[PDB]
Amino acid sequence: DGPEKNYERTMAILQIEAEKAELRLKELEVRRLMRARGDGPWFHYPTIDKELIDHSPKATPDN
Amino acid sequence: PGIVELPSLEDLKVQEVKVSSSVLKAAAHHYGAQCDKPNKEFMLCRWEEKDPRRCLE
Repeated sequence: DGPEKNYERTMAILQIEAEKAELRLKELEVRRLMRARGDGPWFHYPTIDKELIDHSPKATPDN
Repeated sequence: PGIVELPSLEDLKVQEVKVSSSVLKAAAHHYGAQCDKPNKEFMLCRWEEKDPRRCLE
């Protein structure tokens, strides 16, 4: 292989590996924020579904 | 937390219907027909307000 092909093939390799490296660092920060604040799709632990509530008038009024 | 607001003892005075349950039982069917309107207004208030203090009148 000529030097140019290896050289530009190297840059293509470096671009892929640098983009992957940045994403790995951004995922760690997103995970830290989502776990601490709970405002994201991850670490979203279930709560009781409000559709299980019965809103019909009851036997007694105060409720 | 705040103060539970309560009506005064003078707001809670009304002439009572001091007859026994067998008397209420005997008249209940005709009582249901005759006194339906104030009765059903009061029950609507109770299930809507969910508060006895809001339906005293």
